[PDB]
Amino acid sequence: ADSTITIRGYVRDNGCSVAAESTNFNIGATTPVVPFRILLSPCGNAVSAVKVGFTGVADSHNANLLALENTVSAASGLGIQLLNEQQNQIPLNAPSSALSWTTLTPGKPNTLNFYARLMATQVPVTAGHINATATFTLEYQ
Amino acid sequence: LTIPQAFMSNRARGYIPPELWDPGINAGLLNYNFSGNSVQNRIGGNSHYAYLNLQSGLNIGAWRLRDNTTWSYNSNKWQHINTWLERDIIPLRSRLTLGDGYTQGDIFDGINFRGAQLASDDNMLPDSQRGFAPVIHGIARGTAQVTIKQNGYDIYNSTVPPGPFTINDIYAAGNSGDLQVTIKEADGSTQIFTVPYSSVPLLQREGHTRYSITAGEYRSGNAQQEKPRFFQSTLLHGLPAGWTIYGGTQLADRYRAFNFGIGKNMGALGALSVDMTQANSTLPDDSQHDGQSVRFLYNKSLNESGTNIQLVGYRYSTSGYFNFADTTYSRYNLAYNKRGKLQLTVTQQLGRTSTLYLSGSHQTYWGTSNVDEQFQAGLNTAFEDINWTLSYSLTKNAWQKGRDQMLALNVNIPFSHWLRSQWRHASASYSMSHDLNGRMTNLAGVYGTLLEDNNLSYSVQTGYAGGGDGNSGSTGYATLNYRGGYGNANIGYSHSDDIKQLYYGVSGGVLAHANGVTLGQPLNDTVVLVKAPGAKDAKVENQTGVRTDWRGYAVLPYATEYRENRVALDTNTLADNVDLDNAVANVVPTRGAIVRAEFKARVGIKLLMTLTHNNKPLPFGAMVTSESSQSSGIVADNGQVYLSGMPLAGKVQVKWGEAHCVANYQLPPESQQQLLTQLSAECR
Amino acid sequence: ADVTITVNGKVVAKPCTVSTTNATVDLGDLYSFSLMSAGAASAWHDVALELTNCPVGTSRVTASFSGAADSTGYYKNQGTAQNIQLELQDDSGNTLNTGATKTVQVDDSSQSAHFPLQVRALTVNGGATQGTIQAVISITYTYS
Amino acid sequence: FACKTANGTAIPIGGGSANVYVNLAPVVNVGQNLVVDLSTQIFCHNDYPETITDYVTLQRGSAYGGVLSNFSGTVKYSGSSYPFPTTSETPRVVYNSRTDKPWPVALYLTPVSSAGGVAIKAGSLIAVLILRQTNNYNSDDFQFVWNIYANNDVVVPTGGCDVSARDVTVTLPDYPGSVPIPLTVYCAKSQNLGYYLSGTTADAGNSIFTNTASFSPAQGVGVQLTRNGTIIPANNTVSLGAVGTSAVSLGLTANYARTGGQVTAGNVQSIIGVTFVYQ
Amino acid sequence: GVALGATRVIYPAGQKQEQLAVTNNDENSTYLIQSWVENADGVKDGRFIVTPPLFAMKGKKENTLRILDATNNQLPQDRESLFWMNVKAIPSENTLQLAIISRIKLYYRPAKLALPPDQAAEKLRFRRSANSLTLINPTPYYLTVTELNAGTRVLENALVPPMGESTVKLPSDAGSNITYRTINDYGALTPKMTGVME
Repeated sequence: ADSTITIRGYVRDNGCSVAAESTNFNIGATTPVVPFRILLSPCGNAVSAVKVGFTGVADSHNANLLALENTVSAASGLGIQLLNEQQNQIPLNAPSSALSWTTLTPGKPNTLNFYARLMATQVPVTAGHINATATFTLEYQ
Repeated sequence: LTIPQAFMSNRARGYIPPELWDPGINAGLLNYNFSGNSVQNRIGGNSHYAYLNLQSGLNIGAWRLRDNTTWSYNSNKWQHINTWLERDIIPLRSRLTLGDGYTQGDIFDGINFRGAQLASDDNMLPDSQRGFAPVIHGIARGTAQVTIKQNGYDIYNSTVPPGPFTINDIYAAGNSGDLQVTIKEADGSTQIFTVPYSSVPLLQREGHTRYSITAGEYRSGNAQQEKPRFFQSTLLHGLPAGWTIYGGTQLADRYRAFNFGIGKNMGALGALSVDMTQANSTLPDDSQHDGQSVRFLYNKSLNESGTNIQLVGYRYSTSGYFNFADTTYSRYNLAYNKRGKLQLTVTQQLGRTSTLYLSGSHQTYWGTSNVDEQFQAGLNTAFEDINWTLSYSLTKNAWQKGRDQMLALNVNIPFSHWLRSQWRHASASYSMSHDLNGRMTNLAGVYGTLLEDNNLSYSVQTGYAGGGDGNSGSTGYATLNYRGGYGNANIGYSHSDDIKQLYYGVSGGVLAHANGVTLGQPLNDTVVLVKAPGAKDAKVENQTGVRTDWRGYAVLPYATEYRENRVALDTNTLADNVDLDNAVANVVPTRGAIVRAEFKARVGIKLLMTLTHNNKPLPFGAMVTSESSQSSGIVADNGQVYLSGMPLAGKVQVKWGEAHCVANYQLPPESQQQLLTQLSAECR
Repeated sequence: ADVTITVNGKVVAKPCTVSTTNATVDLGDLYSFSLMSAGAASAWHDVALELTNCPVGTSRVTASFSGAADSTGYYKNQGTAQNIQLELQDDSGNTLNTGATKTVQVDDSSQSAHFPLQVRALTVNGGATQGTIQAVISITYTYS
Repeated sequence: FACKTANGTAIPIGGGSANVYVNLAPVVNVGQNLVVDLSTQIFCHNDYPETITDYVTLQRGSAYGGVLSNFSGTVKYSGSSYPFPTTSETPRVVYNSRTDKPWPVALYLTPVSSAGGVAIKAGSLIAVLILRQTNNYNSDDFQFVWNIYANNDVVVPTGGCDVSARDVTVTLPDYPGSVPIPLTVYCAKSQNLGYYLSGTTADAGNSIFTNTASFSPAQGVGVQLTRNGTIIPANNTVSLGAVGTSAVSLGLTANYARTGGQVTAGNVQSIIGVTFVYQ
Repeated sequence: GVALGATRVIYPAGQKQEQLAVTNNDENSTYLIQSWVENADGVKDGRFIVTPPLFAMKGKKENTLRILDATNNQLPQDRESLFWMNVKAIPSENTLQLAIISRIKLYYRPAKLALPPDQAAEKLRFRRSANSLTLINPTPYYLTVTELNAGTRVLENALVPPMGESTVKLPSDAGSNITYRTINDYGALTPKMTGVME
């Protein structure tokens, strides 16, 4: 009528705030699994599916084991094996073709629970400090 | 260790600690607003008017001194208006004002005065602790999960340790309905209970206390009205079970008023607040009177049908009840005081796109049979983008005979409806007003923003009035407003049948600080200064028309007090040689504070060195610092370090452990043109 | 004494002129992660409505607001963005929804009124979907 | 001997004593102002002219009553000018006819003011006269008292000048506006006149009269009076010049004026008093 | 936890630089953000420089990344080009640590394109074969088809190249009609559409 107020704007979509948690610690010896989680919260409404992958230095014994850091006191033939929520080996350095889309519910926080276990293959495995820095790759649709 | 959260000292969501609140900086402040018009008439000639409103101010640490003045010219002297020195008491969550001010009409009537006033501030509370909302009390058998559903949507989800729990962070959203709280135990047992709530304006959250203490001299602005000293104190206290007890008192030489009342959140019956004021008043003719006024307020939230009774109020005052302003006249309708005032405010939702609104006030006086009537009924329809409004108004004053009625129809159509161009930010308005006495006015207008930043706003509206009094005529109003980085301006042209007038005006604010003087748009209560030296024209994003000066300082006219405000600079507008260390800052100001948002803008050529030490790339994470300039960086993969604001030729110090390397470079003199440059270096 | 004159009359309030006829508030680009929880809101944006050349006799101006309000009571969004509403208030913390009226006094020295307001966008149900925001609020003034 | 009037026809009580209800048409005249002309009202006749002839005279002591009791003048008795009040017995008038002949008696008032007057309500006594009637038939002489009463409300002039209306009400247009006040004054003789307003003024210059409105007063505004675009302060004499038998307009024009600060809508009412002073 | 401001970055040809946002909402966490843009083949070629390439974020902080072009108009001007933008947050005792990489699509969009972006999702075509469904896209846009449904079975998502084709595995127990949805330039879901054979 006499005056008008015209309110304009735009609401954009964003990624997922991803929080990771550090994990404390015969041939083919497996230690008890230690669980860790990846929390995606808050996640935008348009975020429907994402690709999750793991990257790191492949072990000399096998490419499916995440090798330890080059510590001055490091155990020989000791790697860290990562298990998914269903207790299956996660392919290290898997390509995008091998990776698959995992769905997320919009609004509610999402959780991805994995396990890590020490695998000894060069028995007798020496005693050394265990340290590893892996990469969690999250590709957006 | 499991402890019930009823006494865990849990913090509300949005709680900002008081130690993070910024008092601001010491500064001088000025707000100028010059307006004028040059009227022209067929009979009478030309006329000129001008008014310059000048508001000065000064912040020294934690105080805020403000002054108002106005210079008026007609066709001629300054005229003081107000002055006040104010501060906020954080420990008391209060605010003290010294000088010209006004009280609050929560309990008694609004009174202007010149004295001292210490009153509690509601803006210091978190956004979830303002208003009224029930405090949900419950018990949990063990570690449980509590979710509160309002209108089917979860508005509160939490995990509660075993034991009794209390929740008091509920947002003030009584219009949505009732809060169904459900507590799920680990085993699976669910406890359900529904809390419905409605609030009148004088209902306080449980345990929350509001107060005001004012002592001063009643300033009226009337030449026949005295200025007596007075002391007024009001208090309100929320209470369990949705109660609220409040009261107050006014004391003066010839007036003593005592008010007491209680409000309740009845729930399914809505909120009701009843109070009573007893006033003993000595009239200007030295005649003592006593009276009692009872006020009821009732509020019902939205129902399933959509109807909400926003307000139903009724106030009844006996013959001897007089207000403070009634006894202040120098030794009038003092025999025609008010019998009773009835207020009604109702809203209905008639479908997905239609809203009906009712408002009304009815005042009856003592002695006379005249009644002050006001009524206003509206119907709004949305369609898709064409907004229709059908309004009706009815006003009758006690001192005049006759009812002023009006029935108006308004249509608003955006031009994006007709289109798929500068006309996207434009729309058309058609008004048809009927006086219900013969008169009829048609009006057609086009308005919208024009410039790239949508600073300029134009509005051209023609119209034709006719009937009723026979004064048929055509009238056109054209308005052009502008919001620049140095202030606002506006022009207007109103061509009536005979009167043709031209309005002009310019307004702005000036800030004086340790770094000089900065001009900008008219300052509001709280101001943010954007100190980014070296950035000539950096657009402060999410703000209209705000740009930095030629030195790098820009004042943001508005900032939310006691809340986190994000001040950002648009990197798309920076020069080719300016790089901000961090383009975004966060400020938490107090009321009236002028807070700097300091930005570090490195000015110079940006470059990306590839450092090699011992024929090997530099290690990851190595720090790099320029000696001549102040630029710094961290070595990324492949030994590449990015440095902003570097000189044409200089030295680089690299440190990665217990300097270790020296790097020298010499770019060509024509390397400034490129936005980013790449080179290679060496070490010892 | 010898002859008496009774001079009657009245002072009536005449309309002023509106300086800001098509005020606009550009909230900018909002982010959906900050408007996810129920009751979450954007930052306050100030809008001021000033009137000038108020004739002598007009001491108060009452502005009535009107707009398309959804089931939540706040002004509806005609843009693509969903689960969002537009909130308007004064500087006194009073919600001026559709049909609400606020009254201000006219400064005698300059004969000008001024309505200090503030606008924002909030989600009540939560989960503000990506999209444009567009709303219009029409304000009509009655002078007394 | 029977006396009667067309309008009232009052019943005589107590012998010859009687009242009367007659209209009043007081007009300012040179020298003195007439008050009541009983010739046009009182009609007397003799029932038996052939047997008894009456003689009616006015004895000394006849005067006014009430508010008029402090005023004097003259009486036209059968065309003879006799000073008033009656300090002596006037010559008698004979009556020997059956016809309702008019009674040649007129009452005047001596001007003691400039232009003021006194208002007399209906039913209030004005004059008390002592009449004595004898007859030629015998020595039957009887004296009675006649009280004159008013059957209408009228203001008899006391000074030597008259005005169009003693009470004038003017309604201004809505703020701002003006209205000419209809008020004229004439006099029986060419004489100088001066008038000054009165009332409870507001400003320090005594020029703006206070807004004395009862219901919903409009604060900050009062009423001024001007003439030929010249402000007239209260209690300041304005000279009308030479005023004769022709009515001279004062030229008064009521206007609004601003007294204090902010002007608030409402009613405005000012009561002003103008008094005339000889010069 | 670090969060990017968008799941896509549309880079118009001829622009000086584009802008993205990173937000760290954790009051106590400390990160080192390292950002880089790789080509469609997943090798860092230096075609786009994210500035600052490596910067430290302390606690709750919101910073801005500037993606700077380096193509110098050496890229095709007739079709959209795809790059991958990676933002890695190195966190900063027998502890395994995780560095989170967030990967988004950078669409280099040449100027003066013929088909509008809005009408690109309607121009796909489908062809069905023995246990394979081929999507052909003649538009000069990279089209992200999601929520594929060949009758009742849900098919995998795909990114069909401009003026190109892609293949999705098709189980035998599939219907005749196919319904698909694409994601526009703003990250929103387009309305469901029905595919056309051949």
